Amino acid sequence: MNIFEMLRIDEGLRLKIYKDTEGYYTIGIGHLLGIGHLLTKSPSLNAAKSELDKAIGRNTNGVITKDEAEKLFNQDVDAAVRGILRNAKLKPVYDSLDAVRRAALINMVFQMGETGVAGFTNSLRMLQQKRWDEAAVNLAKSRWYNQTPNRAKRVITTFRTGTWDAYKNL
Repeated sequence: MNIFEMLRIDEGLRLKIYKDTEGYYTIGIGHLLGIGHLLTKSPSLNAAKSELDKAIGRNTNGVITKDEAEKLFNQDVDAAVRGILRNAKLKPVYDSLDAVRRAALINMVFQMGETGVAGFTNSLRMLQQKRWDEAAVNLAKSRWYNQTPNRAKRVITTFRTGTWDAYKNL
């Protein structure tokens, strides 16, 4: 399996462009549209679907497919990797983590941004030392584990086992 199925379950693949509440167009897996020349609002549905169209290469009026949504995640997935690598706190940890454990990380990043993750200081210090079990335990004494227990459990199982067990049937 991969990170894409992972996040799909952990957040969700929306197939139809929905103009966020605050002011913003998302689609697929939280892939917003409009990020450009450092200005975040698309200025409409119509540039919304065009930017979207271009990405893809077809005339979706604001509707793509799951595969379509996938060739964007991985694109955002790499995009993220690019921010961590610039981040002195996460990078050293991320370097050492094996693929599965990387995804696990990347996963918290999609959910709370590099600072949030960068806040789990010793939990981080643990995964770098490869004291899985403890990192785990440590990760669950957070508001996070509490804010969202289910998603938290999965990610932490993934971090602790480095295997994909948690998603075995979703």
